[PDB]
Amino acid sequence: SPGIWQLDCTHLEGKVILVAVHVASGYIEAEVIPAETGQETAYFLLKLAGRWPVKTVHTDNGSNFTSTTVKAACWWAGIKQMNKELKKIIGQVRDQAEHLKTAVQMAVFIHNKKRKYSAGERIVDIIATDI
Amino acid sequence: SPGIWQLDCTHLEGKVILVAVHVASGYIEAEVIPAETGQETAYFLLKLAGRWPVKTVHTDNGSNFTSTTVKAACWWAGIKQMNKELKKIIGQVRDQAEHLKTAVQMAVFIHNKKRKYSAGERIVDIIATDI
Ligand SMILES: Cc1nc2ccccc2c(-c2ccc3c(c2)CCCO3)c1[C@H](OC(C)(C)C)C(=O)O
Ligand SMILES: Cc1nc2ccccc2c(-c2ccc3c(c2)CCCO3)c1[C@H](OC(C)(C)C)C(=O)O
Ligand SMILES: [Mg+2]
Ligand SMILES: [Mg+2]
Repeated sequence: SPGIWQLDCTHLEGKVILVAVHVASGYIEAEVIPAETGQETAYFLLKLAGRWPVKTVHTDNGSNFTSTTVKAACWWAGIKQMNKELKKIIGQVRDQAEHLKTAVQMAVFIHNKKRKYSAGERIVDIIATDI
Repeated sequence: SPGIWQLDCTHLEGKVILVAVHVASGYIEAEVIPAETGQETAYFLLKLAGRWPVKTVHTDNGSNFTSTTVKAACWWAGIKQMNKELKKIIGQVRDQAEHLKTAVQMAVFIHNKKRKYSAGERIVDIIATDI
């Protein structure tokens, strides 16, 4: 179903990477964050919700969504309640960038553009079809 | 044409807001950045290019794209070479958030979801149709 996303954090090089997966297509977005915090999670959700029609969000760590900040983002935005593949791509491209965050965006790009349609095409098709 | 984006920075409260507009649909993405720098512009482009099929980028300040960092992002990603409306929405929502960056994501959301279809729907339709 088109309005469902999963959100989790992973760790790499002593930093945190927030990873959202659009479950039906396999499309991802990701950001490197200072801290695994309610505030970064909330902020990220607001950005996500402005781009795609986000209806529900799931996570593998339910305590992620406990803060007042997250609940306030989900309320305002109307929302209700690849780790290893991505780390694989990141490791393939890692020597070509100085900052981890650059390598992560490189790996998101590679992941979303790779064919079997690509995840980036699937999301847009799934969402356009649902309009 | 579906692969064309415009990118510019504006200023507000002594901060910089990077604003990308998908020209055919009127869809926007935006981020608050510390400095108007080549590095932030490059990083932003990499993120943008991983989400949408970005073919060409325009700007109102051509010197924006002069750095080695920007040229390197555009090379790697395969890329070639609302200010007032957004500031209007930001001013409408500004008292409801503590940080400017929150208000900016609120205004992006409001802008992309507002009907005459919404910009968020137009982009996905335009892009799906082009696949
Ligand atoms: C600092 C901060 N503190 C809070 C304390 C508890 C109440 C929620 C918040 C939110 C938040 C605020 C507004 C908001 C959304 C989430 C959702 C959108 C409508 O308004 C923020 C915001 O900052 C973060 C997003 C970084 C957490 C803010 O800038 O105001
Ligand atoms: C610090 C930095 N310095 C440079 C000096 C000149 C050469 C380009 C860069 C780039 C850049 C790097 C790789 C890259 C793209 C842009 C495009 C993608 C393929 O690799 C970066 C990157 O950092 C920023 C993105 C913040 C500028 C980096 O992390 O390596
Ligand atoms: Mg997690
Ligand atoms: Mg500018």
